[PDB]
Amino acid sequence: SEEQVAQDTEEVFRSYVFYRHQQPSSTMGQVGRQLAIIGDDINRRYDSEFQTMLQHLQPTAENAYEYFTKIATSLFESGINWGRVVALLGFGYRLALHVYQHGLTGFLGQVTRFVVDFMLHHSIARWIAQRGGWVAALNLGN
Amino acid sequence: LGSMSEEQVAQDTEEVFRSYVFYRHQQEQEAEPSSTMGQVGRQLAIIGDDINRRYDSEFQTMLQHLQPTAENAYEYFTKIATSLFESGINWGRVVALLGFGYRLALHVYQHGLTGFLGQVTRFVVDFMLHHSIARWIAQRGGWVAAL
Amino acid sequence: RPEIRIAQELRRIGDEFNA
Amino acid sequence: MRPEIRIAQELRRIGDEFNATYARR
Ligand SMILES: [Br-]
Ligand SMILES: [Br-]
Repeated sequence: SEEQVAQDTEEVFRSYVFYRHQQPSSTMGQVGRQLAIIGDDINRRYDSEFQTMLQHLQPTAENAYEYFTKIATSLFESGINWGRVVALLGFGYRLALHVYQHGLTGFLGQVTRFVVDFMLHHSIARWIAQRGGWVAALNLGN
Repeated sequence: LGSMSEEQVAQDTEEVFRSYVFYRHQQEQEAEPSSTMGQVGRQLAIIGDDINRRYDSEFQTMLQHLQPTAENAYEYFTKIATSLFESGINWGRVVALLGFGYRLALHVYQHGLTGFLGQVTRFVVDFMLHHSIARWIAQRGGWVAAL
Repeated sequence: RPEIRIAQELRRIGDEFNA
Repeated sequence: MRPEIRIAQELRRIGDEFNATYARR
């Protein structure tokens, strides 16, 4: 009984994100579309305040599950109802996009280290060093 | 006293590449300067943007067939850059390296979004399973009750 | 704590809707 | 061809083109 709900949760949540961002040939997909319409309306009034709390929480891809778990735990600790369940999806959608967007500078830093690591060991930095360093690049013209 | 070492170029590359990506992105945004290394990045970002508007379309297709994921991105970037400098090094090939690294980054980043959504989907499923949420929904008539 | 302030609002926004 | 080789072949072609006109003698 539970496992049936769990398996359906994947399909429902997928359609929820699919239509939330937009603002699906299945019965579960229609549930996601209905929830995405409601979730978008609630998101239009109280999103601004959560933008700040997400700034201080600073969720990264590493600790995202840890923070999502105890946050959702406190959400349903005093009871469960259809309203609180919908809010869980709204939070998961926002937590997903937030951690993804704010991780770009984090991903660029890793890519920056790949280039630096490459230039060190493949004589690229030495070649630049002999031409005067990076300041020499300013002489590229005509 | 002294000379430009390898490590000195390496440390500067971080600041140069950062400024390069910042101004490359800034120009792709509108199309929709303190330190000296930061200015080198801006000058290169100006050059890289012209080379991009001319040759970006072909690399969009070549990146599709390459299919770089977050896993093999480093692998593909390594051997691609190795073949780039195998026959020599010049400022032009260095400029091309930054342009490719920037595009390969954004490409792998954008196409990795659906992968991250799957992980969050497991977070939702994982929570509902063990925190009696699935038990509550199954007893309330299942997911069909939402309609 | 941030987690507390965040989850405390989801429950207020969840209960405010279902009512 | 393979994308790894075609990409590296084009970066090399584009870089050398840049060098031939903007790398002062
Ligand atoms: Br050469
Ligand atoms: Br190809």
